[PDB]
Amino acid sequence: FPELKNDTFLRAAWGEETDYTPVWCMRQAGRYLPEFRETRAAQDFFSTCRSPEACCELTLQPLRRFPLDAAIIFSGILVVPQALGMEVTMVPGKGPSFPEPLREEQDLERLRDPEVVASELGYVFQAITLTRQRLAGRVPLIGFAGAPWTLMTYMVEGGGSSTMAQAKRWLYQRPQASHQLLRILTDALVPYLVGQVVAGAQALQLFESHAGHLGPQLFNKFALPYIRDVAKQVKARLREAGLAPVPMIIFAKDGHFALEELAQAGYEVVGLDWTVAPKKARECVGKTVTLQGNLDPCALYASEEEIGQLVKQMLDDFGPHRYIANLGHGLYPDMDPEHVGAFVDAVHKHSRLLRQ
Amino acid sequence: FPELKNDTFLRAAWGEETDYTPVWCMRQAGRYLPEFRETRAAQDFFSTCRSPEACCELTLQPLRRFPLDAAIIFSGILVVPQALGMEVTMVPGKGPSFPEPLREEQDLERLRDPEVVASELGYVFQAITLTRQRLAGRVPLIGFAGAPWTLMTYMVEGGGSSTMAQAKRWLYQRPQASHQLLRILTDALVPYLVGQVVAGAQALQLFESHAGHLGPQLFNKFALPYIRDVAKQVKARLREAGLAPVPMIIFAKDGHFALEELAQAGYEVVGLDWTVAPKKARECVGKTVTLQGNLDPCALYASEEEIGQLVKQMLDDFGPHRYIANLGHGLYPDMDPEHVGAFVDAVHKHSRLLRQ
Ligand SMILES: Cc1c2[nH]c(c1CCC(=O)O)Cc1[nH]c(c(CCC(=O)O)c1C)Cc1[nH]c(c(CCC(=O)O)c1C)Cc1[nH]c(c(C)c1CCC(=O)O)C2
Ligand SMILES: Cc1c2[nH]c(c1CCC(=O)O)Cc1[nH]c(c(CCC(=O)O)c1C)Cc1[nH]c(c(CCC(=O)O)c1C)Cc1[nH]c(c(C)c1CCC(=O)O)C2
Repeated sequence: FPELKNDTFLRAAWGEETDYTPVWCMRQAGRYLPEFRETRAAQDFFSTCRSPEACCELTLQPLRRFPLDAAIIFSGILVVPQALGMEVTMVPGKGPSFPEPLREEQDLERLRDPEVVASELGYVFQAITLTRQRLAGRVPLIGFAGAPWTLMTYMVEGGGSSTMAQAKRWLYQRPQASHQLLRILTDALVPYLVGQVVAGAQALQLFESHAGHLGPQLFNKFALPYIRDVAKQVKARLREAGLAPVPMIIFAKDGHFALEELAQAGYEVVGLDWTVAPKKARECVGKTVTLQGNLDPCALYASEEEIGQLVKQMLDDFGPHRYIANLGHGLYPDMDPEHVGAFVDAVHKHSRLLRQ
Repeated sequence: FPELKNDTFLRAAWGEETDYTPVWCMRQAGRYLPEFRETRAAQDFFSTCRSPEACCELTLQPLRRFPLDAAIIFSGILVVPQALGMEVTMVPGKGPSFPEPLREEQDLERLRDPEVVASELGYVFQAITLTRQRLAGRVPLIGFAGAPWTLMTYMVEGGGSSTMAQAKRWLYQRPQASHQLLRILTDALVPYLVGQVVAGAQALQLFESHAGHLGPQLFNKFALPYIRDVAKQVKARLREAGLAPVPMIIFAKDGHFALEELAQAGYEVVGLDWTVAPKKARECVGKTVTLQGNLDPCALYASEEEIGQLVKQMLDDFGPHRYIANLGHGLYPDMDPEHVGAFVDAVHKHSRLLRQ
């Protein structure tokens, strides 16, 4: 692959000092860009995900507008449940759905052997290799997947939920079947994530988007072991294949209660939502791991000047070391691309001022 | 499409006698027009190129001022490298750039299959069809592209260069990879150029703008074969599609040394820069092909009276037959529209005096 030119994001992820603070935005390829809407209008979402050229194009679009310090491959988190044998539908103005969710233990019988899932996800690897080539070393390419618990929630609930009452009812009433499903997902995620790196991914982020519905006790029992296993096994397989392990990011949204554990879970970077004050986060995680985040995405509705001030304050709190700037969640569809650019520029400007 | 009303330019291109000498100007749609600046201020350059209505408007603007005998579609030469998978940026007051140029053989792997490029350039075809309809037969519409070597230079150098030292270093040190890249470009250019004619282009000009950096030996080895192949294949495909081939113009700027070869390269018209005396050019190319050119663009800084005299002398040198008037390169941004009109009127006036 082409040699990396701007590696600031990788150096930061590993905890090295850098000349400025690298920045990227979750959902940087998203509907807030008119050009994203134009490209997506041709196919449906899961069909777009299966076109390497379409994925590459959507990945590159934000970088043409903004000097972001990383690209993230365009794909879905639900590709993994899909590859395990569940049928997803994408609903107009309402979202993804599994019309036949898992609701009893016997339903696990209809899933694929997790060892074959990577083969079913060849299209993601194709998208990654293409994008890595087309980026031509400008910035690093991040691969991603959903964490085991979060994927379990979509598979059991059949979509999003305000309570995760059905998936939590599995944890309490069906602990064994829950651990079985969580192990299947882990065993599918490991080869998938390793394949992303084989294909050219230079960093990996695991999205535990539904962490917050668990308290500490359930998170430690049912989410954390599998978070840990994913990191440990992905690094093991990469080293055994003669490849370099990549920095791994764990993002547990609404996971304030788990930060101290997450810092010891074998991820280089711990991503933060906007509800955790940066200084408190730093106390929780300690002085090795890198923090990523965490501006309220809604702060981008403020004026460009206001965004600059909020960014300044955020960077003062995090300090210069062991930090990668981002939002505390993904960009929303009604956001102004010029305010995303304001965000990116302010991180670069103030992080330099903070050093010299 | 609407029937052509004024076909003087086409008759001249094919070497027929005409009542007067047709004229057009390279960059006639350009920044020297205040109205061009006004229209371009809304989008960036490559974005303007992707709007058929914007391209049509910019194409028509010069014809509203001057009775030019041809229109040339508003587009870029770098659209082809872009469609092959390279990222271009357009720099304020400095120009186009590929921040990730091709520098080793392995970099060729990140290009598209040349057979898919025409599909990526549908927006140019849309612009051409719209403009052809809107022109309503007033004058012929010229399509264009960059020649293989010239496109290679931008892809390897990453922009303009005073020496082409990097691209020439490919020719000398990487002849095979050079021929590979030049073949990719040829194979992309052929379907693109044919698509321009399908879309309504009535003539085609290939710009070998960087010919002069090569001597005769390298030009014959690396530029000429692909110039020749483009003409031969474009004409073949058009005839096989049941369409009429169009006159093709080869313009090798600073290509004095190659004129005799260019006259046998399968182009109806050989464009000339202002450094070649018209009578010497005619000796080089012989008596079949039509010559196009060649007034020093800077001559338009002279008074309207002086421009008339320089035009008279130029037309005396070329003689009435097998000639299309133009500048020896494109109009510069600080030029006076009234002096472009003086140029056009003087060609029409003196060419008529030269016949009767
Ligand atoms: C509608 C929807 C999709 N996918 C999803 C939804 C529902 C989200 C919700 O709860 O509101 C589910 C999803 N998508 C993503 C996540 C993880 C993020 C998180 O929740 O922490 C989850 C759980 C990130 C993503 N989503 C996407 C990526 C790929 C990277 C990128 O696009 O930048 C990631 C990591 C791409 C995607 N995927 C989808 C869209 C519309 C997009 C474009 C971005 C946007 O406008 O939202 C379909
Ligand atoms: C700045 C720039 C552009 N494009 C380019 C540059 C750098 C040129 C340089 O070396 O100084 C590159 C370019 N543009 C064109 C050529 C081929 C001409 C040649 O060099 O022989 C090349 C190599 C012709 C053209 N350039 C354009 C066309 C379309 C036809 C037309 O505009 O009349 C052609 C054939 C349009 C164009 N394209 C661009 C502008 C500003 C314009 C308007 C014309 C102007 O004021 O220069 C962007």
